[PDB]
Amino acid sequence: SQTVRVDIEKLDNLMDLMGELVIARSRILETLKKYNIKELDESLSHLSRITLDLQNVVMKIRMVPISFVFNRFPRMVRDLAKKMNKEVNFIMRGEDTELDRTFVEEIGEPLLHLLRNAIDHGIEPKEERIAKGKPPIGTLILSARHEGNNVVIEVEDDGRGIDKEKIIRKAIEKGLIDESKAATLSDQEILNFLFVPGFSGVGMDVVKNVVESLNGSMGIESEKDKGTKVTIRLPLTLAIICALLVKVNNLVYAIPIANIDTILSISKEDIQRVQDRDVIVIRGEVIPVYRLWEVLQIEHKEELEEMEAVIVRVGNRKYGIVVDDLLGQDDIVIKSLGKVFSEVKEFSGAAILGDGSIALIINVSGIV
Amino acid sequence: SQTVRVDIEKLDNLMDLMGELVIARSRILETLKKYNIKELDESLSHLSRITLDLQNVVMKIRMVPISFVFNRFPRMVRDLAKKMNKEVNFIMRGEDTELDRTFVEEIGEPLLHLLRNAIDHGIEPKEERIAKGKPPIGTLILSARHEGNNVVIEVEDDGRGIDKEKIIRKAIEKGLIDESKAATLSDQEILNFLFVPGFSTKEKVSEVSGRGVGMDVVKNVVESLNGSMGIESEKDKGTKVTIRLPLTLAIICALLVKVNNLVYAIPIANIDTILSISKEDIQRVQDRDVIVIRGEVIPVYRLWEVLQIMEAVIVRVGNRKYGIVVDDLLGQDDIVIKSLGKVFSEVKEFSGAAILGDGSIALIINVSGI
Ligand SMILES: [Hg+2]
Ligand SMILES: [Hg+2]
Repeated sequence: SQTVRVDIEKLDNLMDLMGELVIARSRILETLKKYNIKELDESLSHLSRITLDLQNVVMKIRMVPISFVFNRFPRMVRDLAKKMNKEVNFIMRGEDTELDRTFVEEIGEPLLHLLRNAIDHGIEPKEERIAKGKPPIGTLILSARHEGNNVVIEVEDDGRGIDKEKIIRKAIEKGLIDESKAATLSDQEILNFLFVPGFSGVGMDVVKNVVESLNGSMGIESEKDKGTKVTIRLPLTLAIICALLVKVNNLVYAIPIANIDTILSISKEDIQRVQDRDVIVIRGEVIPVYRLWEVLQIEHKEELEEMEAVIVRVGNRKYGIVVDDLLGQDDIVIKSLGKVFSEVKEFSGAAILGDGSIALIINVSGIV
Repeated sequence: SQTVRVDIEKLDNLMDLMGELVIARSRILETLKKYNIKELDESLSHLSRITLDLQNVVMKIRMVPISFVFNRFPRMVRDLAKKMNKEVNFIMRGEDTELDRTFVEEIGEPLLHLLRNAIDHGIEPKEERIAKGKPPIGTLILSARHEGNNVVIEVEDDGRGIDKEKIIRKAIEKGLIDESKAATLSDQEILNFLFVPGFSTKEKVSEVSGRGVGMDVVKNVVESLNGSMGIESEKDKGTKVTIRLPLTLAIICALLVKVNNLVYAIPIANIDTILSISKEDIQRVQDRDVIVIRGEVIPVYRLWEVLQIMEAVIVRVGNRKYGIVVDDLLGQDDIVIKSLGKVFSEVKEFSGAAILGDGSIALIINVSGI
């Protein structure tokens, strides 16, 4: 039995292609469910059979059980526990959950930081433990599982929580928070502060950096004196999302339909500048407009008296993206270029359109 | 980001699956065209683009530069030039041309034969060259390139080439032709007498050491890879032998037949008719077994007898029209031919094998080899 040296790029093409295939299949299947010709069904079923089996084989080439990374943790946790004179009940779940070989080497250290973090500022000393009337032995859980097109990983504990007020008063000092906008902030955007470089040595920002370079996402959930639950979501296979194709200076960009609110057709008189940015008011609501070409360091090419503004949506605050044209909707395959786009504020990645072409994905959050 | 070592067992599934996808695409398109469907043209065009792109990257992976086999030739040619007391100007081109890994191991020996052949009986001794007014030093070119889903390897001469009249003369003595009559067939047609086993030397395939390999054997190897061989020569000008090798999958329609519970495939291209028959219809004349169809006495062979342990698959090879007896037919099927090399090379009965939808191996029968 032999093996062959295969370039990592080739395995990436296979991945993209498979994702493309998933979409092609699905579409041809949907555009002809009405016809009820037995000969046709049997051909469709064959296509799907081969398509599904093809995806399987690519997965086998790329997948690996998360055991690889998980296995070394109990001992490390056992030892981190000794140094900090505190006993902990460590529990791992779904160690057999499979993920991309690429992830094993990289997710290892970020996961350790979360476990260590839990053992320091999570689980409290036996003194506090008893004062709050919580069990003497603390609980630390590392979970792994599949959900949709994501390899989900969570680290849970019954520590001291986070105390959101600690973050508010601490954030009011340096930059961002004023004070009256803090009392109007969502509960997740305070736990999100935890990622800003100036807070809380390694931090917590560096962990999210890694998970993002892998095209994954990180989340925090905590309750004062109850515990903390940090979630990491990793792509299982490539991500397929519906997007709005937009044209600017003849180039095509994609805006995730998920973030889109409604599309306007604003004019020049319709714009009014207030200090640093331009804005439009819609039903008494102030929405800051941004010309995509100004954001991408590009040039003007005939200012159309009637412009089109894709009004986007961030958690609680919304904006507007003025573009040249609106090509239409499209199901697209997001490429594994995490390392590449994680450094760019303007884009969140590159996608593969049905066309067969590549379009950058406008990163709405990075344009505020 | 370097590389990753993948099991060939998985990479082989990709080869088989990609075959099925192509076939699965044509199947669906055909059935669509039958019942007349039109709205599915864009999504279908995408599928085909993807299908095509998948095939390429899947092939590309197994590929490697021909420079793997080419690089060892200069020294070998320099050495073969020494033994024959003759200097040669050897030139290689397109060493960077890629082809399937399978071919590297197999194409090596066949190409050495052509090089040696050229250096030996092709380029004349220096005295002769100055007498014919050709540059004293002989030239030999070994080149490769891509010419539309094929790797074209060429070995070219400056030598004496070969005289068509000298071969016709021998083709006369032993069977092949008339004193002149049939000889009026195109120059290319008359060069293939070099691909006949009995030509040039003696026959044992094991007997290479002490006599030679034989031009016919080179053709067989390149064909077992599903390639094609061609020759071109001009008296006292030179010789150019071309070898073509497929860059993609070869899909042919074949008749699946069963013998002793094993499945064999007979290329539909040959079969002219299929009819059910019984033991009593097989009349044994000389040593041969035959059947009578509308009064035509037709030669017949029991497949389990040709190999080693009823339906009559009448085929047509050139002039020959004979039948192949089997236990039962398992209908038609589009199959993908797989590369092996020195495997089915010596076996005349087979021209290779194909993989079936269910994952079972199906030996493809060589009609002309019976
Ligand atoms: Hg869509
Ligand atoms: Hg067929």
